[PDB]
Amino acid sequence: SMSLPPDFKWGFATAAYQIEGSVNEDGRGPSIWDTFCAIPGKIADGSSGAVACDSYKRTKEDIALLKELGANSYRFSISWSRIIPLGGRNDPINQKGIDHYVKFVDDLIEAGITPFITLFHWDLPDALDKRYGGFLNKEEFAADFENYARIMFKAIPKCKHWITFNEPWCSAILGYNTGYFAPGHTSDRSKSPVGDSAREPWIVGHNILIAHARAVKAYREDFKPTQGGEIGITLNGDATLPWDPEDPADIEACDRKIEFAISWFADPIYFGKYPDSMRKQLGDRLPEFTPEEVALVKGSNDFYGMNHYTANYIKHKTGVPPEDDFLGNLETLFYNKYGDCIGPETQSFWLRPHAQGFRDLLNWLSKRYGYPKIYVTENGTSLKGENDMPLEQVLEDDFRVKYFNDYVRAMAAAVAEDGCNVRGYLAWSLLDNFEWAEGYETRFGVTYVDYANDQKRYPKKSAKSLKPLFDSLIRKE
Ligand SMILES: OC[C@H]1O[C@@H](O)[C@H](O)[C@@H](O)[C@@H]1O
Repeated sequence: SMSLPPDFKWGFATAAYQIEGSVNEDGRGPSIWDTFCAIPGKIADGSSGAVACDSYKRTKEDIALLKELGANSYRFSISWSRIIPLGGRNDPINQKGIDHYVKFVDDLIEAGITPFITLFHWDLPDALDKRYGGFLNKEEFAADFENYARIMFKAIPKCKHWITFNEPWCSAILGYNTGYFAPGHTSDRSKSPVGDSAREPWIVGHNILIAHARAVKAYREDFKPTQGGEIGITLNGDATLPWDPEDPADIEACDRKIEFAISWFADPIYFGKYPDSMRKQLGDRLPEFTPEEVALVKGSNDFYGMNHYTANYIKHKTGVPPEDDFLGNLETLFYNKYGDCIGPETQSFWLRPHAQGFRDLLNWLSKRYGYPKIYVTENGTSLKGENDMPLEQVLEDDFRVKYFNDYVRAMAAAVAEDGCNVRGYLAWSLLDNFEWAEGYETRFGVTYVDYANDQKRYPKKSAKSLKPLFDSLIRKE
């Protein structure tokens, strides 16, 4: 029923912009998020990644925290603009930036912690966006990304777990359909002077796939022979249930939703084509790969990186969807035809807990993609009103304890009962941190960070719950 293999990797996850602070220190150049946060109205509490958890200066304390919690693994990202402040292949490299991360990894390894390193977690160097529209220029972006990646592969050979992109769905849809995330492109001219919500998202997804696959080929050809290790992309995606369990169109739409959200990226990576359902709806707004691109992209995951948070009921729509539609001509809802609920609210409008969906989606993905090795690179939750609670109540985060309990056991059943090859689980997040367009109000941390008192760390009940939870699941031999 529930049991995990002895080598199982587990720990916590973070991202550079969300935690590091020191946004102008040691040569770092601006990212598209530094710029986006300077624009009134884009961040709900008017804040930015300035200061954040001050983790750039507190690596030693953060490592000691990981060790105190029992983690054997830690996922973090590299700020590209600390490595190449302007980002490009002909721009000057910042050795201080490199040395910071090389040392960090030496120190993690010395503490007995396996590093999982994300190259790109949304913080595109601003200059690349300004020069050529960043992801919108296929050849320029792929060349600059591959160059950046090779610098990191060469400098950090002790890392054996590399992630290219985090959640390209976010970068494409939220960055170029709705403008909710940097760089804020949308057709809506009351929010952005540039963008085309019907066309730019699909170009952005396409070109990220190309860049990913170049970085993977570089890793496999020039580094893996002598350094070993593995590389893949991390995709997010939520589970689906039919709004009307008797309606075959809703049942079909549960698959279609997942195809538009995840298979957009995974079908190219495993099969060398986009989902037929996407081709049908988007037609020539969805780019086509050339034969050379198909060969490059197909087979470009050593493992499947999975981020997962929630589930939705799916209600099919009829007729022709608007050109700005990205869901696949359907509606997502938290209540079904019979008034059944996904789960209670959290601080995030889009997140309700549903552990069964995690198990369901693990199965769906494993079946569609031939049982790849899966690392769960993010899973966790916010808690409604957490930012307003007194300390004693914040630390007693029973709701979050429960989220991890149910989601981790659901995953363990996916493994031991359903045969899914999950080999790691990284809790989002080690620390309360900057939650993008929501600012600091939305807390995902297993560790409370007191921003008013020098970002002092207090482990919550959840933080201490994970080690005994995994002790109950991971086989000794
Ligand atoms: O309507 C788009 C919404 O979709 C959700 O799944 C995203 O995570 C939100 O961050 C976003 O604003």
